[PDB]
Amino acid sequence: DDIRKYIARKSAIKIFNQSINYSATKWPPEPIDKNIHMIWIGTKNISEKNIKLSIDTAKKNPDYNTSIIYDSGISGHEGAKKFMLEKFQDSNVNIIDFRKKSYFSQLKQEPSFAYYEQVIAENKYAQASDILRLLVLKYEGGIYKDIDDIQVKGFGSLTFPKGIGVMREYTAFPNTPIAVTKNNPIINKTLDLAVSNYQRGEKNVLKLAGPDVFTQALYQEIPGLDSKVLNAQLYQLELAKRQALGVPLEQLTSAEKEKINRPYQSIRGLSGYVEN
Ligand SMILES: CC(=O)N[C@H]1[C@@H](OP(=O)(O)OP(=O)(O)OC[C@H]2O[C@@H](n3ccc(=O)[nH]c3=O)[C@H](O)[C@@H]2O)O[C@H](CO)[C@@H](O)[C@@H]1O
Ligand SMILES: [Ca+2]
Repeated sequence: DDIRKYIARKSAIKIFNQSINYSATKWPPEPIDKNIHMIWIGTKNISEKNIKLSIDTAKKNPDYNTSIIYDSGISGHEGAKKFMLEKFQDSNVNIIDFRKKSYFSQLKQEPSFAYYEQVIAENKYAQASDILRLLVLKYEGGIYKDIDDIQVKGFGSLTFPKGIGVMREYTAFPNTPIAVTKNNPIINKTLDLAVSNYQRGEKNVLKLAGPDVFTQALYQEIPGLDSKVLNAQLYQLELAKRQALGVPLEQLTSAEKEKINRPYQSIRGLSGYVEN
C-alpha cells in the first residue's frame, strides 16, 4: 500500500514537472520582419525635431527598412509630402504613399478602412493613425514606431512568442511601439473591436482604437498577460502540486514560477528601445 502511494506521487510529480518545463517554451518565438513603419499623414509639415528623431531611428537600425507613410488621398497633402521628400533625401528614411502599397486593393474589403476614410475626411490625423498603424501591421508585420519617440537603441533581430512584442504596461499596454508578425490574430482582433467601437459611436477617442482597445485584444488572445488571470493560474498550479505530493489542500518554487512567467515576460520584451 505504501509503495502504491509512492508510485502515484512520483508519477504525478513527474507529470507536473514536465508540464512546468513545457510551459517555459510553450510558444516558440517568431521572427519579426525587418521593417520599421512610422506615420506622418495630413497637411502639416513634419517638425525639424521629428526629422532628426526619424533619421536617428534609421541610423540606429541600419539592418532595417525605415519608412514614413503618408496618404495621397488627403486633400492638400502635397506641400507636406514635398517638404518630407526634400528633408529625407540625404537619409535612409523612405517616404512612401499608403495608396501605393501593393496590398492597397484588398482594403476595399475592410470595414476599418471605411472608418479611416471618415476620420481623415474630418482632418483627424492623430486619431486616424490609430487605425492606419493596425492596417499596416496586419498586411506587412514589422515594427510600428511613433514619429516623435526617441530611439534609445537599435532593435536588432527580434523574435517573440506568438509573434507579438510590446512595451510593458503603463492598466494598459501602449499601442506603440509594436512588433508583430504579418496577419497576426492580436492585430485582427484589435481592428475587430475598433469596428465595433466606431459602429456604436464611442466618443472617447482613446476607446475607439487606442491603448485600451489594443489591451483588450491582447487579453482576449493571450489571457495570461492579465496579472489577475496569471495569478489564478499560479494558485491552481500550487494546488495541483500539493495534490501531486498528497500534501494538505508554499510548494511552487521561484524556479517553477520563472518558467511559468517566461513567455509573458518575453512578450513584454519590446521595452527599453524607444523613449519620450
Ligand atoms: C499615452 C496615450 O494615450 N497616447 C495616445 C495619444 O498619443 P499622442 O497624443 O502623443 O498622439 P500624437 O499627437 O503623437 O499622434 C499620434 C500619431 O499620429 C500621427 N500624426 C499626428 C498628427 C498629424 O498631423 N499627422 C500624423 O501622421 C503621428 O504618427 C503621431 O505619432 O493619442 C494617440 C492618437 O489617438 C494614441 O495613439 C496614443 O496611444
Ligand atoms: Ca506621440
